[PDB]
Amino acid sequence: EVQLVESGGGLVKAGGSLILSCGVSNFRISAHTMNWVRRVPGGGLEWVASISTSSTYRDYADAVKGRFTVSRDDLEDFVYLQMRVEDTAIYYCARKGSDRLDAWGPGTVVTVSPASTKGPSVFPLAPSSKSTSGGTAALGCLVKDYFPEPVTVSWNSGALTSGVHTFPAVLQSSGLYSLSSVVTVPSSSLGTQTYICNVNHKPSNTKVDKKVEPK
Amino acid sequence: EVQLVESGGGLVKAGGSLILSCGVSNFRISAHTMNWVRRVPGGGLEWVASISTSSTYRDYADAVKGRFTVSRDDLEDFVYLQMRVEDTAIYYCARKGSDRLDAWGPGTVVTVSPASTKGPSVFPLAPSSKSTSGGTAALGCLVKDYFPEPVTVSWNSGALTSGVHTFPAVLQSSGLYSLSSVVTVPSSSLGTQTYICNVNHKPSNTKVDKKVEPK
Amino acid sequence: VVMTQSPSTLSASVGDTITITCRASQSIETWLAWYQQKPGKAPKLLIYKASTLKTGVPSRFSGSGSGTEFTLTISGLQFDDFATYHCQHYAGYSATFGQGTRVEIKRTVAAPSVFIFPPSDEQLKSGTASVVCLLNNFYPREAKVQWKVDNALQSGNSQESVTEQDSKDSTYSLSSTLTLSKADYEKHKVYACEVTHQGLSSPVTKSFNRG
Amino acid sequence: VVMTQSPSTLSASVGDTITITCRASQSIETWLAWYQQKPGKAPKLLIYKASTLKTGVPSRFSGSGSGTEFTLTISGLQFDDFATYHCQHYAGYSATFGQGTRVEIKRTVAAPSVFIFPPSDEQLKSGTASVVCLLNNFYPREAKVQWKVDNALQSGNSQESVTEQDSKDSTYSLSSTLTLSKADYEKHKVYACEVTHQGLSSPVTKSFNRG
Repeated sequence: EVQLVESGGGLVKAGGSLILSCGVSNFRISAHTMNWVRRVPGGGLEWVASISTSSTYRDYADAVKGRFTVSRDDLEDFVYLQMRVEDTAIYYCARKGSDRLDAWGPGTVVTVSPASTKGPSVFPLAPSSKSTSGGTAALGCLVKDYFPEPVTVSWNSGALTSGVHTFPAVLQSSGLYSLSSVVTVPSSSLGTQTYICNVNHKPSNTKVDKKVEPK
Repeated sequence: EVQLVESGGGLVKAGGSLILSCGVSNFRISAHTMNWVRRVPGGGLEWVASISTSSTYRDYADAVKGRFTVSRDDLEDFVYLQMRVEDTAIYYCARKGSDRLDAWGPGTVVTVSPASTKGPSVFPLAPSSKSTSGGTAALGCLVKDYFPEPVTVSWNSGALTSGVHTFPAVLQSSGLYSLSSVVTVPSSSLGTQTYICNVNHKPSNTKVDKKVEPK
Repeated sequence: VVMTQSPSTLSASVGDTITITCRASQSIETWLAWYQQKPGKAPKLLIYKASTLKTGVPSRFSGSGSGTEFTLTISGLQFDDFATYHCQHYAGYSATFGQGTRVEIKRTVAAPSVFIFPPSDEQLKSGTASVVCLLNNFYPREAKVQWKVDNALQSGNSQESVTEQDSKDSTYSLSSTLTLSKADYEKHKVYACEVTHQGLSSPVTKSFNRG
Repeated sequence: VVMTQSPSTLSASVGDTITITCRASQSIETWLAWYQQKPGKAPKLLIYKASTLKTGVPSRFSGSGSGTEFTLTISGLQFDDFATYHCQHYAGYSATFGQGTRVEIKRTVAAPSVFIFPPSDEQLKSGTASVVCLLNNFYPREAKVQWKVDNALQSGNSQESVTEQDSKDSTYSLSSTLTLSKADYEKHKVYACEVTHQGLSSPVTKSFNRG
């Protein structure tokens, strides 16, 4: 019995790329023209692409012509596709032809969540309000759950650069980003310097100032 | 100047597959043997694979021999890799050789979170407190944030099949699954009988029974 | 080249003889193929070249036509056959499908029995609240669910799930999940769920005063 | 074929002459290549075949050796050069690297100034609490952070972030984020953060009684 199978599907964000691959069973794709097809939530089917024998051709549908790319491996027998909210579909690798000159895979799910960008949340890592003596204190601005990079962090808008350490962003098991931005200043200037962190997020056009202060 | 570039990276789960592709600039890979390399969190670097000219060869490293697969496109100039916690790395597509017979891409991030499986949470959708007359009421078992499919929902353990509609699972923008499992029974048998939902999750070996009684 | 199938939803019973029309926007000779798909399975090729039967497919199916007009014919409907049917113009290098024809088990216009559940507090406790909305045993399949929290119309924070024709009543059941954090939920008092359907002469609402 | 570099962390100053040794487990002739990588950039090919310099790379570098013993030599260290260095045995079809050699700006053993922040309530309000732990201006880079909530040892719900040698004091700063929901955070009273390091003669702890 003739088989194909799809791998590489999951959750993509808007504008995104993700790559799909097609393994087959018991047959040789070399003399075939293979075709990927997606089914839309409308239930309706959609030929996405087709690559010919010897790869003499690669024909794309119009709503995907230029973000997408198909390729074939006539030796280990694999086909592939490179890569919108509307691209959300179940994707089927397919083989055209006949028993004389027709065969499909189970499909894999592909979804594209609508937001290309998400602004960051600015919260104050407070020193303390009991403060006094004449020692070091440390405060800051915890910039959480943005994407994509980057997040430039400033303090008072250009004037307190000394003792400042803007930590590298970390990729949460959620996929959203997260950077700590700290500054060592006197335990004695906690009350008069006020400390203002200017988190400018260029991708989502988001600018959130946040006052850092003792609770 | 010579360029390569990687696309297809992000968050994978344990055992996972995800596909990576390599586009280049200004050059022709056809006469090259290309190589993927990953850098581990140890800072140490790791040749993952190499595919020869004409694809005469594909050599894999041992910790990846059999889950992974490289392929080359000598015409549009693209190389690819098919696909563990330890697979977590920055992946670099590379071209071996010389100016006579050396060139690298920026890399893309690949992380694999440790859990292959996550049991589901069982919460009671309590009957409507407006109830009366000797009328219809509807209750249920909301089975939330599991993966992977499937989730069989059976009621009182095999004896209340009538009027039961186990709804299709939905993929949250989180990537975890979510199915509603409901049953129409008398608004008059809400008190004596009791309603027990046996959500059996075969992948994570999780069985959570959950009593459905009123608010 | 544009293919368009008619009708969008064909209703019939067991043993029926039914038919689907596919029409090309230009003359496509006899280059047309038919496909059965069942939900989540691979689709299955039944018929090719306007009328040549794929081996492995029972006699009770037959196709026809040429030019821009075609017609598929299942003769004697079986339970094995309740599914969706695709027409395909397959060329040398490209192709184009119709919008498909879903074949269901016909029954009487029965409206959705609309219930509404609130979020429990073993889950209102952890940081989320899941506001559910069930449309029990209705037909036909088309039904509209539009959330209303303190009477604003929601959009895109609700997710649905439609059962197949229950093995007994040929009715459908729908499930529409409204996900919010435990902090955008305890902001608003009323939680309204509004169902429009062919058997209701008007849109049915089901709500709850928080707490 | 196993490549092993020594040392793992080579400390030196500006203008220094330093050297790294790579050793093959078997005779590899002169088939060996050297690579500069800067964090997040592409690594960069400096030296190939044990001693042939890649065009485009300044005179102050040189390689050598053969058999199973090799040696790279930067002559006159510049700021452009503080980074990590990879050895490669590249074969016909396969290859193998060492574990790398990181080259830092050497300074005095300065321990981590350990601070601890609690989660605010404009965020303890939304369903999460983020418990932070900063190791301000320490050297060398090796430092161990082990969370302790009501004194249980945590594992795998903490995420770290290490700065590069601050442009001024050649010290490192570390940031170790403890993510919990607003429902596993308000379950436990004490939040302990315990730092082990070369300049502390013992492990430094910093905590907070919730509220």
